[PDB]
Amino acid sequence: YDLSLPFP
Amino acid sequence: YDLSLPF
Amino acid sequence: VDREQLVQKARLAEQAERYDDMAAAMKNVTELNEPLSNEERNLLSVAYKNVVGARRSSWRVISSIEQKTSADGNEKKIEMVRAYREKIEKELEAVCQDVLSLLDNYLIQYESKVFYLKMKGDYYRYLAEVATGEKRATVVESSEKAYSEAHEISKEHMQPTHPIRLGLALNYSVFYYEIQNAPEQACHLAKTAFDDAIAELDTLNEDSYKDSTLIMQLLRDNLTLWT
Amino acid sequence: DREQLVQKARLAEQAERYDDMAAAMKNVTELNEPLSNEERNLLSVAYKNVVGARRSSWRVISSIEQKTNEKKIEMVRAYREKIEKELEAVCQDVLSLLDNYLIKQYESKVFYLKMKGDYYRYLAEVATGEKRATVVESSEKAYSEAHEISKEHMQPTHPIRLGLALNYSVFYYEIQNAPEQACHLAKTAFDDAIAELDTLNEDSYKDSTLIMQLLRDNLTLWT
Repeated sequence: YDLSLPFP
Repeated sequence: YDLSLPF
Repeated sequence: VDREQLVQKARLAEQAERYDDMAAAMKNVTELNEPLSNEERNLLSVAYKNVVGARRSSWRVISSIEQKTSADGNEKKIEMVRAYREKIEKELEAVCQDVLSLLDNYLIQYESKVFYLKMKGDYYRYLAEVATGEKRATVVESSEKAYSEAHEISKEHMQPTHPIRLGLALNYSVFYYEIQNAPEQACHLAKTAFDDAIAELDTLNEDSYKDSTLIMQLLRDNLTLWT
Repeated sequence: DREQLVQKARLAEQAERYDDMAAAMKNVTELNEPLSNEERNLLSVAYKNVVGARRSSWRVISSIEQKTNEKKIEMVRAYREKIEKELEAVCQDVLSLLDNYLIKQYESKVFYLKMKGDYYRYLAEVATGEKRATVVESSEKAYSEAHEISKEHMQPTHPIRLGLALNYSVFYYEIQNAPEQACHLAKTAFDDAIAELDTLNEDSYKDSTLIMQLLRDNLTLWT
């Protein structure tokens, strides 16, 4: 986790 | 607020 | 009827930051009429403070957004904002009622009495933050009566450097500054407890020093901002 | 009306009450009218915080279960499962909104199919066995479909195409455990944006270079 886009 | 005991 | 399993459930809910489950577990533990231990006392207080704290933070944001758009002239929008504030208020009052009803009928050793009496004054103070009219006057009296009774027991059997006694004076001084709007009387409660404790600073064990001096730092931080 | 519902979502966001914000944007979505780019973000932000709060709780309880009696162990397993279906019900809620109302403009189709691949990926993080293999395929199909549409109709520097390639590469790495394919997808998306870096639109250029940095950070981490 925490590797994805932090916003839309 | 935020002046009271934090626990 | 497994009490220890409910306490361990509260410990799990705290690590998962699910304070709604944590509060329900500790409320179930309290309802067994068995005296709460020191750790279980903190578990209950941490859970319910986080539950009511989320509403206090939301209420301040909505109340700030409501009184700022009062001159906008949009009644369709101003009413929707005001209706939201009342919704958060109803949740806040219900959460406070659950703790106050639990304290008076299950909870409220002298250290536990001061701890529970301080909680009573704290949650009555949280009610006074949102209450208005005649309802605001009666929660201030119940908050003052709970703080003062805890202050009397703390002054007699507790040394001024006790973390519970120091934390009580912190919230008691905060109650007089933010609710009663009395900066001088608020400074008196914070300065007296700080002075009485710092005069006996050579009395703290190798485990309470971190806790006692932390609240003393918070007392001076409030005294600095109020002068 | 539709206006007062979006204002309630903006109110709930500032109050950090994302359950109300998601319920408000769900009502806006259920009006069957298309949503603007602002309403797309309000819906995505609301449900990301709702499912994110369940992901963060699930990771804590699951890690405790791996460490932890036969009575303290089942309670942890029963609590991990309770948080699990809460997470899965949130994912079931968005995917139903995407398939019934939002997925049918090419910029909106990749934004919604990326959401479909994201929430199917969040289901794969907690599922095992054939249940995991099923939601993995559904996440791969949604990502791959939005991948091809974003190529044909969008610029390589568009933040929606860049953000999709970021999560798509994360999908190959975190879910499929294929670092070669995860790096190749992120490097290709980074190279395509560099070759067409002149296409950086003046408004959404700080959002594009942000995701381009994130692709490099994951690329450096995975090599």
